Amino acid sequence: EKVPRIGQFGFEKASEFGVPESKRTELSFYQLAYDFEDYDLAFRYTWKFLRDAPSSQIKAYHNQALQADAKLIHRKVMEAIFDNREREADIEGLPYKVYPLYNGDNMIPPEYNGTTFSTGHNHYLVSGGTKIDSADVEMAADHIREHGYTEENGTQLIAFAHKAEIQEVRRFRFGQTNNNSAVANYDFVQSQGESPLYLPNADGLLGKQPQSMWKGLRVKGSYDDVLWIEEPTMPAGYVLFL
Amino acid sequence: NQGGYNTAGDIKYKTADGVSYDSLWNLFSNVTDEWNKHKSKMVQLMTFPVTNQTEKVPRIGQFGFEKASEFGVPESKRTELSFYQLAYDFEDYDLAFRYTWKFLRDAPSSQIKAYHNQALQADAKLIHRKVMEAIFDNREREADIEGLPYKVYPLYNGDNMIPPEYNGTTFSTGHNHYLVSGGTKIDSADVEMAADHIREHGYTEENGTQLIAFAHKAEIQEVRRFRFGQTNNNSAVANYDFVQSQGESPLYLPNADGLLGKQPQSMWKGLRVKGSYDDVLWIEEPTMPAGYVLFLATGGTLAQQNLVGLREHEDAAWRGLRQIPGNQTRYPLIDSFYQRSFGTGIRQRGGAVVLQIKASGTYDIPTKWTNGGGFE
Amino acid sequence: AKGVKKLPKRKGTNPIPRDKWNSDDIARRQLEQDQKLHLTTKGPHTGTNDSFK
Repeated sequence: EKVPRIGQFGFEKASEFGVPESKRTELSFYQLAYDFEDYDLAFRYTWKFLRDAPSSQIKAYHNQALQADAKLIHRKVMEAIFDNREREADIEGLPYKVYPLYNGDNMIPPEYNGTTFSTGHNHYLVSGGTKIDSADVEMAADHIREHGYTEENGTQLIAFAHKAEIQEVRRFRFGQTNNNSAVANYDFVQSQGESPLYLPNADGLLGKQPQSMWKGLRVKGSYDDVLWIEEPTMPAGYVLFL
Repeated sequence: NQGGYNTAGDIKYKTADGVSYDSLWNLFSNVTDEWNKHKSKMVQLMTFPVTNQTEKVPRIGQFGFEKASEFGVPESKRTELSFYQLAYDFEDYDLAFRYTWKFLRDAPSSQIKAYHNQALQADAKLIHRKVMEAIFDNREREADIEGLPYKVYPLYNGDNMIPPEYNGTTFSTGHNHYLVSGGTKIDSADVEMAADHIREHGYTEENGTQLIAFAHKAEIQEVRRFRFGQTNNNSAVANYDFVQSQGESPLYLPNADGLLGKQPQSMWKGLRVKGSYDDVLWIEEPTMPAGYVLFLATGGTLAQQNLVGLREHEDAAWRGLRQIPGNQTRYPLIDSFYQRSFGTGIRQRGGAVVLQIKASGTYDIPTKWTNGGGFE
Repeated sequence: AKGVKKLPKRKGTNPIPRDKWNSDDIARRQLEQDQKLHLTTKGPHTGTNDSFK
């Protein structure tokens, strides 16, 4: 991980008889680990089946094994993000701890621009309301941006969400009330490829228009500076900010 | 700070989980802090190299005619010369590294290079502090030059020195440029007072000078709200508009459709300008303490050289940061020294103003720039 | 010429205003230097783990 910076020196006012006081510093560092596991499938047949069955069925079973692999790797990546529990792993016979996002545990995030975090820092957030609102979206994006990761540092934030939450977010308009009595501080700007929309006011939309696609995925629009992506794999009640 | 001799046992491994202690120290072997680059920029735009260890400002009196007569002869007229002397201070500064013989046997080479590099950072920090407290410390100093005791000055500070007369304006004793606002937040009234305290001494836009204000962002967040004829903080009414710099977002412009004149520049000497109130460019200064603003005249006829003189030594063998071989050697103990010598004073005592935002009482020197203690 | 400049006005979509500052640019430039303070390692494959969290 990022090596913490050394201490800095300072001079002393000189004398014609004496000698100055001595200076020193020290270093520190750390590392993180990753899990590993084995998975396997079987294909058992009888001698009559391989005599009589069409070759197309065997080739279909092989093509389906390659698709069973794609489903496995996808699940295991997504539960690395969405399962908020720390895992033990053994590597070369020694134990290690492997991590989710910050989960209310005893890691302290490093200080950034003079803001210092506590133990108990968390990134698995509950909205406190039956429908998403702009205060939830602004809270969540700021929980990322307090660690660095800001638009001035050249990042893009992305939100991956289900249709049931995107259809709330695209109704956010500046100074208007949303769900849960929140008031939006920005407005949702459609991507250039969406269905046409009348601009509501001569006082035009508070946001830049997103391009059609990010990373080969189609973008719905943007609220704050985060891009919103309709993600069919996403479960209903959840948003991933990245 | 950690202090003392470097010992075996301050060394803690050759390697840990396969990484080497020499590679860790090699990261820091040649770093430079962006704050120490900024501090070096501020010194470079706020100082000049002293060639003349003292300065004189002479003046003479004046006389007029009287009515003639067909018989008499006039009363005689006479005048006398007078002057003030200014001087620049000088001081010596020192630092050590000390080692045990067995520390030097076992320690990674990169740790010594990292210590050397941090001594260059400490030198840049020292020069910056000593330049800023020349402006902010508000008190007069002595300086012996050729064993004659000269006198070293801050800005005008309520002393018996009288500013030169300008445009028929005659100043008293007790002229002061360490101003207190008389209110918890900055007024347009305070800004207008502070800029006019400079411009009465020359340092006008007529003379081609540009005033700058360096401030902590919390004061700029008030000054950017000032609009002509509108009330602001302590019941003051603004006599001018704060006009955004050319590079700022249009979303911050007020409810107006035209500008009479032009917007101020985006960049000044590589610093970023927020805008101007009056003709003063407002610059957010990363180093400024919170409750303070520095107003500075620059360019034109009268401010053609920077505010603070740096007096380095007369002999090139004693200029710059130097390493001295130390006087413990080989065994059992080893040491070496870094030595820097210079000092600071102001010639243009009217070329800047310091304004402190506080409710009542006398000016306070910022703790970080009080001359009586600290070297960073 | 006329002494008046017409101010720009809000277009149909207009970017979120964010204040530029000199202190934020120092912090931005420092962080892209701090991003060099990493070493490659032999990973967990060392028969010791005491540098791991």
